[PDB]
Amino acid sequence: LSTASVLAFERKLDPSDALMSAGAWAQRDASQEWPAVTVREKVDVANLPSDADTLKVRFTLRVLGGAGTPSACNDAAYRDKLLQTVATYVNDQGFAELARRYAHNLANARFLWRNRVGAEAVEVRINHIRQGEVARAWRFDALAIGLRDFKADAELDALAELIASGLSGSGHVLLEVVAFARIGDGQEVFPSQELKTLYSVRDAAAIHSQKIGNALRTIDTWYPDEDGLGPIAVEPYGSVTSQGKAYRQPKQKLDFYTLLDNWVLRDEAPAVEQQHYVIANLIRGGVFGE
Amino acid sequence: MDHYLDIRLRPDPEFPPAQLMSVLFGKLHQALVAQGGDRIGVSFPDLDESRSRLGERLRIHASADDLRALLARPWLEGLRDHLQFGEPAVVPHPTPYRQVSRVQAKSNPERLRRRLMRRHDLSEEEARKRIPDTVARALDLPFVTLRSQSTGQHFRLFIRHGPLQVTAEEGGFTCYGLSKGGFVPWF
Repeated sequence: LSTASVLAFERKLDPSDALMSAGAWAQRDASQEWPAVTVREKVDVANLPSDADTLKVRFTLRVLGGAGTPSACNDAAYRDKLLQTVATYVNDQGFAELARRYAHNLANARFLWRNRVGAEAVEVRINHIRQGEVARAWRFDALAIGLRDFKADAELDALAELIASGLSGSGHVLLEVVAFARIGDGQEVFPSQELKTLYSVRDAAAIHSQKIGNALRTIDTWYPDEDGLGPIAVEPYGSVTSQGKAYRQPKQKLDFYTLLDNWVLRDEAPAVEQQHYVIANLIRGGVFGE
Repeated sequence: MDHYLDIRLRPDPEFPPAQLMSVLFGKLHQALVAQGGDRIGVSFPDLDESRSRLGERLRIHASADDLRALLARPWLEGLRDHLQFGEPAVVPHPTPYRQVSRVQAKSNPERLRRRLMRRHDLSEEEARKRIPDTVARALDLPFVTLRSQSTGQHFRLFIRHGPLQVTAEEGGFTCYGLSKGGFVPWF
């Protein structure tokens, strides 16, 4: 029972572009009508309006579900085996751990790459849009919440439960995340550079969807060796661009491909950490096989 | 400096080491000059000329009362998430003599020609001929990448490290940490 030369898994939890604007903390109560920040030239640079001390970022998130369900598979036996393994894993334990990690990541400002640097107050607001109506909202503090430590909270647990349900396919889930970071008047934002050209949509600065989903998927915390760096964006071969080092090398047994091949062909269930990493990769999706 | 504060920049995936160190130094700059104090200075203990880096940690040499308000200040704090910071510890009695300073110069002939023509009211050709190709000079030492309103891309930071000496002359330092003409404790 060999593998399929063609294998692909559609990504799940795919967010959209994040629009950016500027305003004052006093106007946080009614963000409506906040003027946007337009890119300007000096290279290209983007600065907040003449009188604006707080930056605002708004992005939506959808939960499709069926992570384990493969999109395309050459062999039927492999697809059935994968679906069976996924059902068994879900029955044994639910995705509540991944959902909890995602909830913490969304609550904190880990997503912001350069905007978080030099932020005195970062307030995140995650709403829930169901049938076009805001069913339930949540407001957290990225600064108060530990960046390198995971703490339990009623709101975080509720969000993790909602995410787990959406992933399991209970119902459509839409979450509108809006962050407000205090930087300073006339400060310089660090939007996503384009191939100096700054990324701008509708004459408004924004961050790439993939660039946001990369940080949002920082669920890989089971690496063999930890130097205190913290969570690393889930990527094959545990590659890191900034650090320039790739953890979880293929020589070891922690490799995603090796773990999946063993747990599929030999039915060898690896440690809970390895299983979590494998499920995270399957949720993120990609191209495997040949 | 009766109290030494060691700020160790913890590795982070979201930001690179150069950008992280640059942001830390910039944030500390406003947290010290604006905060006041008679002597404010920092040194790079990890400084190495092989990698041409600025070091993975910094040591701020200041008095006890000065550090009491410096660490307590919100501006100098709040970055404990990406940086591991401890408490003041008495520095060892033996210390070397080193003075860290900054070099201020312009490497663009156009800026010099403009500055010259804007004083004596000269012509364009008069300012161009007066600025030769031998007036462009810059430090070749390791310069960290700092991106700010000065330059869109990463701008070099000119940092001069004083040679190790025996006699160490202390004294009041600059507001931004520039060399005031005296060495600092090396330990």
